[PDB]
Amino acid sequence: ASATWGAAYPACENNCRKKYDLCIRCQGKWAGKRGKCAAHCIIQKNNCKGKCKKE
Repeated sequence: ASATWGAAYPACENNCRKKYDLCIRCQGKWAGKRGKCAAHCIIQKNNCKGKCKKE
C-alpha cells in the first residue's frame, strides 16, 4: 500500500544473513568466545535489517 520495499535491495541485508552464519567461528576464531560468537554475529544480520529495511 505504501511501505512496499525489500525486493529491490534484498541482497543489502541478505549479505549479513549469510555473514552472521559465516561469522560464527565459535571455534578457533572464537576459541571460548562462543557465548558471543553467536550473539555477536546475530546482531549483524539484524543491524543490516535497519540499514536496508524500514521495518
